[PDB]
Amino acid sequence: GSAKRKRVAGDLPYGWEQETDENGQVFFVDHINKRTTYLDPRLAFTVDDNPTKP
Repeated sequence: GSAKRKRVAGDLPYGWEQETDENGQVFFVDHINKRTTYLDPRLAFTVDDNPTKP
């Protein structure tokens, strides 16, 4: 289903927020570097742990 009751599952990487635009197109925006992207950032962007890695 749409799961439109709780925004918790573990979909996007840490930092990324799931929002929707005025066209009803879903988009993701990271709040670390602060980039809004209308594409899914899980393709080649696999999270390797979550340490202080530069």
